[PDB]
Amino acid sequence: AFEEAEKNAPAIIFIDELDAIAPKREKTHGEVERRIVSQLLTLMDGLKQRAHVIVMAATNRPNSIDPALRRFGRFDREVDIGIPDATGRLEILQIHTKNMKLADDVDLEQVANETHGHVGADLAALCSEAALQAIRKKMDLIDLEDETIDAEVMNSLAVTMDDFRWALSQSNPSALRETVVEVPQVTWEDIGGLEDVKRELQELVQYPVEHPDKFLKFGMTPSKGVLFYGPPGCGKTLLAKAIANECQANFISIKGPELLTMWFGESEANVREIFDKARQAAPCVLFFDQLDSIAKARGGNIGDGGGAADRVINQILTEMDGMSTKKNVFIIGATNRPDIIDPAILRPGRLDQLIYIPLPDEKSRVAILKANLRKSPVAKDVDLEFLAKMTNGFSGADLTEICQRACKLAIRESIESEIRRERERQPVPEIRRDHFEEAMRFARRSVSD
Amino acid sequence: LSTAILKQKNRPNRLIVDEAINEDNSVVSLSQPKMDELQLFRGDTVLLKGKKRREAVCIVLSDDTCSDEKIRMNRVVRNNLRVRLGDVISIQPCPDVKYGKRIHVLPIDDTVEGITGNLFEVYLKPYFLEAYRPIRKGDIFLVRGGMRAVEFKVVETDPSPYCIVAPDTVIHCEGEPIKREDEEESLNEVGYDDIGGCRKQLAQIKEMVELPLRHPALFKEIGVKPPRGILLYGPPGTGKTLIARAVANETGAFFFLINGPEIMSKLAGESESNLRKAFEEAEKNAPAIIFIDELDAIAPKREKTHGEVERRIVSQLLTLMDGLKQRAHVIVMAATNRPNSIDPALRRFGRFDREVDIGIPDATGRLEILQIHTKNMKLADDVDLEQVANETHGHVGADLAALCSEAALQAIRKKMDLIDLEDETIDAEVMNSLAVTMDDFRWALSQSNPSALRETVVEVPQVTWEDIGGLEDVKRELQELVQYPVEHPDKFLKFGMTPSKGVLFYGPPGCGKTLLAKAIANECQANFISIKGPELLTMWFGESEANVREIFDKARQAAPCVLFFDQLDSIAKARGGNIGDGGGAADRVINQILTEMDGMSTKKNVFIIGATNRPDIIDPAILRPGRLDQLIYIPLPDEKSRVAILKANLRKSPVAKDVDLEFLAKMTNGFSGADLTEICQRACKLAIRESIESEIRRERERQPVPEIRRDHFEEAMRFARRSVSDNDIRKYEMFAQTLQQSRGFGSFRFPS
Amino acid sequence: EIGVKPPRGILLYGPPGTGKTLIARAVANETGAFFFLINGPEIMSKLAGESESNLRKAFEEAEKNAPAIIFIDELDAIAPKREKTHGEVERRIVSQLLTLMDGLKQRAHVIVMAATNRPNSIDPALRRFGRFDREVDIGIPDATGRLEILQIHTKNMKLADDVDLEQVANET
Ligand SMILES: Nc1ncnc2c1ncn2[C@@H]1O[C@H](COP(=O)(O)OP(=O)(O)OP(=O)(O)O)[C@@H](O)[C@H]1O
Ligand SMILES: Nc1ncnc2c1ncn2[C@@H]1O[C@H](COP(=O)(O)OP(=O)(O)OP(=O)(O)O)[C@@H](O)[C@H]1O
Ligand SMILES: Nc1ncnc2c1ncn2[C@@H]1O[C@H](COP(=O)(O)OP(=O)(O)OP(=O)(O)O)[C@@H](O)[C@H]1O
Ligand SMILES: Nc1ncnc2c1ncn2[C@@H]1O[C@H](COP(=O)(O)OP(=O)(O)OP(=O)(O)O)[C@@H](O)[C@H]1O
Ligand SMILES: [Mg+2]
Ligand SMILES: [Mg+2]
Ligand SMILES: [Mg+2]
Ligand SMILES: [Mg+2]
Repeated sequence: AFEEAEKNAPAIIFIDELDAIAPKREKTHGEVERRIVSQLLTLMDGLKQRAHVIVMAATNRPNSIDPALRRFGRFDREVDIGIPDATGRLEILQIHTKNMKLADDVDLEQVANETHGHVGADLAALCSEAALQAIRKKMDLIDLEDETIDAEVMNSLAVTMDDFRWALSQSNPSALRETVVEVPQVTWEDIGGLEDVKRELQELVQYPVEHPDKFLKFGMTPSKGVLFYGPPGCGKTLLAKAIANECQANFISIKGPELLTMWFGESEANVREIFDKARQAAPCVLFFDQLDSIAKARGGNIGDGGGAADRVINQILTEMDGMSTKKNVFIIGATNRPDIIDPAILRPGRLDQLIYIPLPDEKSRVAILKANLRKSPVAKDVDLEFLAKMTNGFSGADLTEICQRACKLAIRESIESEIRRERERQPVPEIRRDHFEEAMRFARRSVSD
Repeated sequence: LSTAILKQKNRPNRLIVDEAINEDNSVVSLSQPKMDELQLFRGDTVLLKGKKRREAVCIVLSDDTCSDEKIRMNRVVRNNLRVRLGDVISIQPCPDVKYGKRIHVLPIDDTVEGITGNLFEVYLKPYFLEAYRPIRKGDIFLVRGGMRAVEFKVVETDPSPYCIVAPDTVIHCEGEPIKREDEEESLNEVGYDDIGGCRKQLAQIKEMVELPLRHPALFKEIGVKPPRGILLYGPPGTGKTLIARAVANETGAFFFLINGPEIMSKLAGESESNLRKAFEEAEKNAPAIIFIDELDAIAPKREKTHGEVERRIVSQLLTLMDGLKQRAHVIVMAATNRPNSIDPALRRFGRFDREVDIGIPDATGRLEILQIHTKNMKLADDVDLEQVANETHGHVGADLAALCSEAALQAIRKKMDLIDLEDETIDAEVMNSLAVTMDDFRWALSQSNPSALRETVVEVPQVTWEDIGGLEDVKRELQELVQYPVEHPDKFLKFGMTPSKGVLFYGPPGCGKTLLAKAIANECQANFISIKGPELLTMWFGESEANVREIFDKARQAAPCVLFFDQLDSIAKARGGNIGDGGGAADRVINQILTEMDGMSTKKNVFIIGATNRPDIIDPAILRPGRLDQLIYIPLPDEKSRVAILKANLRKSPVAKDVDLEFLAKMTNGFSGADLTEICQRACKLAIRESIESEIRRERERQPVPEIRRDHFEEAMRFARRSVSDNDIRKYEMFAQTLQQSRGFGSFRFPS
Repeated sequence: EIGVKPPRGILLYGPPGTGKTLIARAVANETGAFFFLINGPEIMSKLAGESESNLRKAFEEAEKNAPAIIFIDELDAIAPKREKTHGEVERRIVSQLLTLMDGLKQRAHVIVMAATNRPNSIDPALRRFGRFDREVDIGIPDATGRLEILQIHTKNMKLADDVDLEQVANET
């Protein structure tokens, strides 16, 4: 290959999947592959004396390339083809959609603004999905079993803005495809109270991406860490769900102990790759549920057991320091046992902001009771103010289970009435005060003082 | 929209296939109004559409009996078209129909057995003499005569594929007979109809594969490239390979099959060569479909893989699917059980852009699967498939097939008295009498169990709700808990509230918690997974949480499922109090459970039940509503409950009438249920001892106790003791009192 | 006539010594079907792609002669869980077995029998209906069962009159 490159000059050599042919020599366990890596190094050295031949390589994994290949004189210039920003996404959309039969109503700038982490292949996926939806709209008139299509239907073919809206609802970045979970539909008015915390979260998620200019003007680097700590059942995971559904920033939701693996070094590799795929999709929100599972007080693991927990937390602190300020990755940690958390992760620069989710107050309890019953037919005689008054120490989960007990009693009564009517053959339009009274009789406080 | 591709839209041409009273193999009869709509004259040649890329040509006729929406057809044409009665087929005139220059026909191997006369002379020569019968390749027509009627199949038609039989046309029976097994296999080819459930998934598959080949003009007009890659992922037995067979059987494109490990070869660089040859062969035939079965075998993560050959194969696949040279009209499909094991680079838009999730069917889905499976089987009138669909809770479709096979096997078993293994043949009367009945399906349902739960299955001592005494409110509450979200979901939707899905039983030892669990496991209509507390824990790092996650995943797959933790305080304890425990492995397990019961993932229909002797040490976060919503206290029985317990233990045992259970219940105060059972068992033992001594005395004399009496109970009572002391009672009552005082009021009344 | 395909998979599990291989031998000698024996570890080889080839040739030879019975003794050695195993050759041999038992091309008349001491080590996909139709449990014999075993064993040997196999069955 290098000979044929030399014979015909000037020439370009393209090596696709470089990490496939050139892994680390010390990692490789095969003689032939080590010989091949050495051959590549020698051929770069020979290329140095070559006049008109330039080699270009592409790799998904920059790290897997042998560090000697990254040394000066061999692949001297490295170009990082990062994810596009909003203007770049608009340019890609305009280039792709030159041949397509776009309608007049569609404007590409909105579509560019909507997408966050798409890398240019996801945009093509979005365009194809929208075209497929447009074709689906015409499949009532024309059937698949049919052999020919009328020319009028063919002229009817066009992509509207409804199609791009459908595709944007369906779309998802390829990197996040590995780690996606079905999150229940939760909106900001579903959460009762905590208005200050809602506004703070909206600010901290929206300001650095929307207006970095103010932060650079005042010389303040924005805080990229939040810690949620409070009693059980107060709404940390609920706020995470709301941020996932509503906010326009990618969400990576992870349980705590899911990173850990018995093999040596796998847990650190998982931490590195999760932070990596968080960077690739910025602006992204990385939510650590049950943070005390991973970050515990150092030295206990070394004292008893393998001790890999200490190396995991060291790796997490390293990756937290590594990410740049300009990059939009916001890290949220939720915990209901804040005391066992390693103080190193609370040190300034990492999880700077600490938000305490308090046990709800009277107005908070009123808001919670209103929010829970918004979708349920409830009699006007039901007084939520009295329920908030009586439940002084109840948390949000307790109020929810009170309402669920009322609903279950209503269901039971309806089933009894239905069985009575069926038996005589061979009621409850809404939850009343009786159901709430019985549910309150079954109520109990989840969190002690 | 999504299901629009599946709908037939009631096009006028499609007509209901109907039995033809007098039509022959090569003619069809239609109503006069339909022909007037179709402008089809009598005796005209038409082309008939069929399933699985099957077509045949027949002479249209006029029939008065035939309906407007129906077409009267012979069994021969249905066999040619692979269409059952009632299927809709389009009828169109054959264009440029020509007389057959020469036709070659081959009879079936089974029929030619026992035919002394020549097949051509006895059958072919008179039938094809002035027949003027249009035929097509692959058509099998039955010919009468001889000792057995011989089916004849025209393998070759000149001109292909449409021709007219003429007397001057040459007919010959030369050649190997057509194998009966081959014809049966051609009959049993699955299509899109054999797939049950997952209508949206089937629609998406058809949009990916069927639509571009049928109508490339649509995509060219809209100017986009249709998706080229499909990944089918789901738990085993849901039907990914069945969809692959359906696509292979009824598509016009070239189908090339790659099985995962089959690529590997001993020589260096031979696996990459195998992949390249496969893709090159697909590209040679232009519109092609490549199905890579068991993709996770040959596409692991490149970071995780330690072998150079495997990583080189993955990179070869990546460059084949996307590179400098793009595929020219080649569709690539893959089916994997473990979608996450695939390398992330393959899951990009270029290569595997559409991932179609074949999931566990719901009740209507498995009813549809059952109808598809049993349309071929012989069934009686008493069999009701709605019941069988409602009972089978977590079955995926392979399990429903297992249920059908078990019912058929039982039906055959019922006739072992008549049938003989030694005899070489069986009577035809028995064959007529043999049919699957509802009792066979009931027995199969008794045996049946989901394949996912085969590993976590345990024999249960077969308790029933009547064996438990007392605890009536707890019984009714558990029955409501399991039954309401399953049998009455529309009520919850109307009230717009999700059910509570957690219960904790705590109380003194021997009071009836594991007994309630056994009753639920035996009776209720929900799958049961039973977990001993410390069974999940493992010495390896990170493995314990893996076991917890796997068990919760199994519970989610087989929903509605009940998950029972026999000793919850072993696995869920207050965090941070363990000096050793590895590297806080117990705390990590507790965190994993906390995340699984209530986390980001949407709630499914899984009920967690836990039992504990010491509810104080259990982590406070576990007891929060949303995880173990309802705490139920199983107290020491009072007098009425003690009467009920004594009656429930003694219902099978023959006891004398003079025994007064009310007096026993009155005297025994503070006795747990286990204590009363021990009293009954001791009385039984004393009776057995008395019987043994009487028998020994009788045997000695040669060379009693029909029922348990009051003296045995008196001895058993003098041996009796109280198992649970007053300190234990006090501490349980203290936990209950803490909860009651936390309530803030025994009674709550709204103001007037 | 009944309209279903007969079951084509069997798994025999039980503690060591119960008689799984004895049942395999009895079925092999008593049936008019081509019997092929596969031992678990006998399949695997150092070279890449040779163990899968051994499985393919075994199933191909079974396909050529019909009806056939394949007995994979110590299946737990050849088919561990793909989640747990780290080595690639084990995962690929499990996948090859899966695709051979039930794939796009289905075995028409091959019946696969397998004996394993520990059934839970088997890959959960193999325990599915299509692959291993049902699992037969060869358990510890009862008193009457062990008396029958004693009578079968002792018919060949010479036995004096005083021997009482009833009591010998009672004591064990
Ligand atoms: N402020 C609130 N408004 C509405 N619902 C609430 C509120 N607080 C709690 N809930 C209800 O309780 C649950 C929220 O619990 P969540 O998962 O947010 O708690 P958490 O703070 O993460 O606690 P844990 O320590 O138990 O994990 C939901 O079922 C929700 O309906
Ligand atoms: N939707 C369905 N309708 C009818 N039968 C079905 C359906 N899905 C599966 N089956 C039955 O299950 C078997 C096909 O299962 P299949 O081979 O497709 O599973 P799979 O998803 O490939 O599993 P594995 O993970 O083991 O590869 C056949 O017996 C078929 O009758
Ligand atoms: N209410 C009851 N009715 C009938 N039998 C009962 C009752 N309560 C206990 N028993 C008897 O108790 C025995 C089993 O006790 P069980 O398994 O219910 O105890 P447990 O509460 O789970 O205790 P442990 O603390 O030991 O786990 C059986 O013999 C059963 O008959
Ligand atoms: N049911 C039985 N009836 C008669 N003899 C038996 C029976 N079970 C076992 N044996 C005797 O015990 C011997 C050992 O049994 P066998 O080789 O079948 O064990 P196994 O269960 O297959 O063991 P492994 O764990 O090694 O696979 C047999 O050769 C036979 O002599
Ligand atoms: Mg939470
Ligand atoms: Mg499969
Ligand atoms: Mg118990
Ligand atoms: Mg053996």
